[PDB]
Amino acid sequence: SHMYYSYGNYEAFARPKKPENVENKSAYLIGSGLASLAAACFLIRDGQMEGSKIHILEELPKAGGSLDGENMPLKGYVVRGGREMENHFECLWDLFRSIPSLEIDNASVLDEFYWLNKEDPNYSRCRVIEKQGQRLVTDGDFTLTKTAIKEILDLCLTNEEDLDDVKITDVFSDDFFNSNFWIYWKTMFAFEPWHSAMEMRRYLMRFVHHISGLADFSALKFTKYNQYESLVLPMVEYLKSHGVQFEYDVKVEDIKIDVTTSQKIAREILIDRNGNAESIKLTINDLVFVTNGSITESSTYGDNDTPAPPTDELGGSWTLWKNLARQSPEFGNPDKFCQNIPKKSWFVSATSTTNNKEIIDTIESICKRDPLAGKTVTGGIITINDSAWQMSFTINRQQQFKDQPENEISTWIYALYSDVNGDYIKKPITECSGNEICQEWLYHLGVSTDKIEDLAKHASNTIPVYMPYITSYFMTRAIGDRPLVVPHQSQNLAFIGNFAETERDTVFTTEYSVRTAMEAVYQLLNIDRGIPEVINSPFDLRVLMDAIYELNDHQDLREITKDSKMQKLALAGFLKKIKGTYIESLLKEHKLL
Amino acid sequence: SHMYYSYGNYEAFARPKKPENVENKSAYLIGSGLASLAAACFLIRDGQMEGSKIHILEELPKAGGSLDGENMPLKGYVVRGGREMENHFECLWDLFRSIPSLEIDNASVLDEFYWLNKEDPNYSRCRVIEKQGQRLVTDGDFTLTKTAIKEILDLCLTNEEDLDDVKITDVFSDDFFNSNFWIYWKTMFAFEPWHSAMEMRRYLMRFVHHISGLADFSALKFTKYNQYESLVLPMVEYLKSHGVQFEYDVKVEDIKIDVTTSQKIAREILIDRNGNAESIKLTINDLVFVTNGSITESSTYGDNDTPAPPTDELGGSWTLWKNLARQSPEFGNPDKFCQNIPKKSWFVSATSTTNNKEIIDTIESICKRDPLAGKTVTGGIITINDSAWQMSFTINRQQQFKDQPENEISTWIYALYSDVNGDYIKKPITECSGNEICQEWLYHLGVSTDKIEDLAKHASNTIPVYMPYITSYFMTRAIGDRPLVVPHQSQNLAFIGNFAETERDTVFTTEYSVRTAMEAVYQLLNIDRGIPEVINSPFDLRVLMDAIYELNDHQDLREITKDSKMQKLALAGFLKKIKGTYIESLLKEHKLL
Ligand SMILES: Cc1cc2nc3c(=O)[nH]c(=O)nc-3n(C[C@H](O)[C@H](O)[C@H](O)COP(=O)(O)OP(=O)(O)OC[C@H]3O[C@@H](n4cnc5c(N)ncnc54)[C@H](O)[C@@H]3O)c2cc1C
Ligand SMILES: Cc1cc2nc3c(=O)[nH]c(=O)nc-3n(C[C@H](O)[C@H](O)[C@H](O)COP(=O)(O)OP(=O)(O)OC[C@H]3O[C@@H](n4cnc5c(N)ncnc54)[C@H](O)[C@@H]3O)c2cc1C
Repeated sequence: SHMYYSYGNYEAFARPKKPENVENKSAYLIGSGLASLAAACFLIRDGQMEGSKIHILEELPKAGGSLDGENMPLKGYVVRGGREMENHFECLWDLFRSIPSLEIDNASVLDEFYWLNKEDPNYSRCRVIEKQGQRLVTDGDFTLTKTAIKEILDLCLTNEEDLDDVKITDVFSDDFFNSNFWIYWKTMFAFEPWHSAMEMRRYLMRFVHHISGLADFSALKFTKYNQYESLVLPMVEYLKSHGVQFEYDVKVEDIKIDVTTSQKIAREILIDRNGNAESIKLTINDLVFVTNGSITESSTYGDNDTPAPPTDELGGSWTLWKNLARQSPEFGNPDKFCQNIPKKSWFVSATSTTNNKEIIDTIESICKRDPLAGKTVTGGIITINDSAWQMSFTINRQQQFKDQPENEISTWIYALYSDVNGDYIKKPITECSGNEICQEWLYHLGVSTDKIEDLAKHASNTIPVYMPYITSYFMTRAIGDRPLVVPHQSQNLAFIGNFAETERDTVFTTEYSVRTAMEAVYQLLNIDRGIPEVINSPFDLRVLMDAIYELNDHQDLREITKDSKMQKLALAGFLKKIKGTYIESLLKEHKLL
Repeated sequence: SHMYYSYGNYEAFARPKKPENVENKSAYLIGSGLASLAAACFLIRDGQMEGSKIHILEELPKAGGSLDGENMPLKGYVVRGGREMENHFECLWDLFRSIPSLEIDNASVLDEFYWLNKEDPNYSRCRVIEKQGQRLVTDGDFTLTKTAIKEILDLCLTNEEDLDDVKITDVFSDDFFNSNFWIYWKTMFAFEPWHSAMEMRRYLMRFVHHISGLADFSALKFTKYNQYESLVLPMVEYLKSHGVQFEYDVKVEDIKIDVTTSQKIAREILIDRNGNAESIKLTINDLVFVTNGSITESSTYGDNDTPAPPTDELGGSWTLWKNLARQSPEFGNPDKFCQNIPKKSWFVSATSTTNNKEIIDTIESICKRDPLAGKTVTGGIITINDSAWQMSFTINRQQQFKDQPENEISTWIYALYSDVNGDYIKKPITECSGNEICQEWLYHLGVSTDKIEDLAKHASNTIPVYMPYITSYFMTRAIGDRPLVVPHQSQNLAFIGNFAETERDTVFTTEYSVRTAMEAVYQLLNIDRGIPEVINSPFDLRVLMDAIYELNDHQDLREITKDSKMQKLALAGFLKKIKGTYIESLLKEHKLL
């Protein structure tokens, strides 16, 4: 193609030559989420494109998209969701080592993040609770049977090309869905049983190097504040310092694209700049980066006394992608992702803010840390295993908002099941006000029922959010439902974000938006530098040995095959062949012998 | 330990916090070769130690050590040797992305190197010649038998701990030593048959990712000029710009070190600053970095009419290490490396400089490129397979010296066998003047015998070098013959360079001197940043598949087991199990099916 994949320090530390003819080129980016902001950064840093020639078109009043986090007027503090990150976000760390921190002088976002997560390393002291505040007895074990582990491996051993439209329930049976592994997995990643087995396979291979840090979240890393303040604003400042044009309340309705037998060229961007319909006409030297689709599109907000009103509106993002899909099948199949979403699916998240000491003290007694100490609190989500909603909640380092009073915590809450009565509040989450969500949560923390209503109604402000498309990334798909980052024969059109198509990597991650942004800029501008591949961990023998050990809850190879002689016989035969060799040493080194 | 290994961009791009109490610390570095210069750079950049507190002590009049390259007065142009490098010199590229280029403004040594090797990618058009100038018929094939390949794998499958004092001839039989593979291997890496099987195993695993670029040198990368001008001088300028003290003609005779039951502390450096004997007394906050041993120590130089005089002098480097070994067995076993070196071993290298058109035209006719064009010429060494000396020669990009006339080439020549009469000059190389080495070389290029003596004597200036210890890295060794980079309980003493002990990596490489330098600085100062591991290629399934394909001269798995039914039966059984799975896809992707 117009790019190549690499790994290692040589390509990481190298600077690309200024790409050819970039002086006569411009860039239009549809949306101002993380993908578009990352594409613009690469355009500045590695494309050496003029800032004033880069135009970011956003339909909302501000930037960031799904990376939001704000004190919403007449409502309260809101996080549409948190962001778990990890060391092997290979592209995203390439980007943010070049973004100046807004807190620490002469340091980058990576530096401040790197130091913070060493000062205050993330881990969970309590991962799963049940029976109104009691820690799950087996918390920390995966409780996978040998049958469940085999299905996990059969899935990874399945070609991606054979998982078209296959569901997670099509490839796993009873034992797996009964495991603690599935509890940790489905909740930390927001998988539903009807979601894409293809994506879940991508996930099993993508984070295999962190399976030992799965139950305790010790592989997770977190920014200092919410992702708007810690990621979006550093990017915007950097971009603004280079003269990049930001255009808000501009809704891209369509892009007219010539798809001939030899070329795809974007010709005109049909926009609605606040009520009025206008156009931007393009040449071949005007590059268009489309964030196609969005999980946060058409979001509604409730308040402490009002449910967030459910909706099925196709907003601008999904109507744009549909209008583009009308012009070539190579531009993807939006309806696979925005249509026929089950009403059981996750729709609602809520931010519960309180300074009340009974609430805060109850959270301390479950998570074993002071929620107001300024460090890790829950270390990630706590899952209420036996909750009807399949609800989970987390308290990040407090306060997640620079402007927030230092005696308040904000708790983020979400529910995997949206069409089921709660256990204390006898309604589905979609039917619930802020305070009713809070009440159902407080009940599962063991708060005395005598106090739940008053603590929720009067000692807390809880803002709910209804997101019709929050599960849209994971909908069952076929190869081809997502456009290439640079479709075949495209001259000036790229698709970026978590609905574009690239190899191996996992969607529902910020890394995917930076990778697609990076690959699009590199291909359209023919930048002469490698793109870091998705980390090679599933091909690494040492990581595969570790995974066998971890998946079998820390049993060596003799314990594993202990009670099946057909496999035990082969082990003895295997050990005869490898005794006194380097394979026996590696296996011992990774606790398999 | 006081360090950890990592890989990936997160650790690569991160900056370490200023280490604790570094303000009250100093550094003494014994030698000014690449290791010491690299240790000082890391001390400046990542240790944030004051430059004026860093003291580099060198016995020679200038810096660089084995990285030399100069117009030696009354002699001629000399390169003690070239430097093949590769992309996965993980530590060295970490270092040199921080070293400013002396040619390109606002660019680093890595940048200029990275760009140059893309502008002018290295490859050989002619790797092995014989019969006075004819290309080897099988050049490009490895001509390994299945028996030779099995021995290669049995070696890698042997624990390092079981190769103590084992020779290369102890683990390989006839077929291997008859292969083209061994021709390429022994000459590009300067292995002798009596050298350490342990190191050769380390080499097989270390560069397994480049086995496809072995015969044509397409994996090699080269600096613009000789390594003194392109590597040493950029470092010195950087170091000097930070106030580092350089001390020349200072010979370190001994370091007094307290080795107690609980600590090793260096107390005093006994020096000879030009004739006079002096001392430097140390506290625990004075760090000492010892480059122990040297392959270039005690080098003698001839000229066009005089042999370089053979020697067996222990110079300052080997006497220093012996004096240190007298103080603890934990400081290594110098005699394994500087004593009992076979007289057949490589001792002599020579730089032949000429502007003569018959010589230059003859080289063009073998290497197929214009030697004076300013780009790649031989792409690496050309090996004269049927030469009694087992001689090889290379012409790098010309001119290798910024000051050299643009109508001259310099050819670097070396011989693996030092005690055998040449085929045209009937003497061992050690007995030969500059011009006699040149004459023997010219004969193997097909130069008409009528012209050889005059072209060598009068149309060329050839400077020979006698290096008693040039093969010293590869001498058979046991675990323990080399000190840890930071010996157990050392407080202020580290050993650096290619005679120190670290995991997996290969000596006779510049990467090893930067890695040992990096690890020593990081351990003694407790720098809070990862050290990049030796590249994980021998654990990568995809690289192991490629190696099977390449080692079997590009045969798939059916061709390989074609004529052994005991293995063919197992293949059929293997293929039954994996058909329609992702393993079958990977194998096809890597040409094994
Ligand atoms: C609740 C939640 C939790 C998450 N947790 C994690 C996590 O733990 N770890 C992780 O790695 N990732 C997480 N993510 C994912 C990450 O936040 C998203 O993947 C990422 O922000 C996607 O960014 P994007 O730029 O690709 O698109 P989006 O974030 O969806 O942004 C699209 C933007 O474009 C604008 N736009 C859309 N259509 C149009 C149009 N037609 N015209 C003009 N403008 C338009 C929108 O206004 C929006 O600003 C989470 C996301 C959510 C919602
Ligand atoms: C001919 C040749 C070809 C090579 N080719 C390659 C190649 O292709 N690729 C590759 O990666 N590497 C190659 N190398 C290796 C690389 O050049 C060396 O590994 C590297 O330079 C070692 O540096 P060092 O600092 O570890 O020690 P040295 O280079 O040996 O330097 C030691 C220095 O310390 C000084 N010193 C020694 N003892 C004392 C003392 N007692 N007191 C004071 N000062 C002292 C010496 O004067 C010298 O300057 C080659 C080396 C040679 C000789």
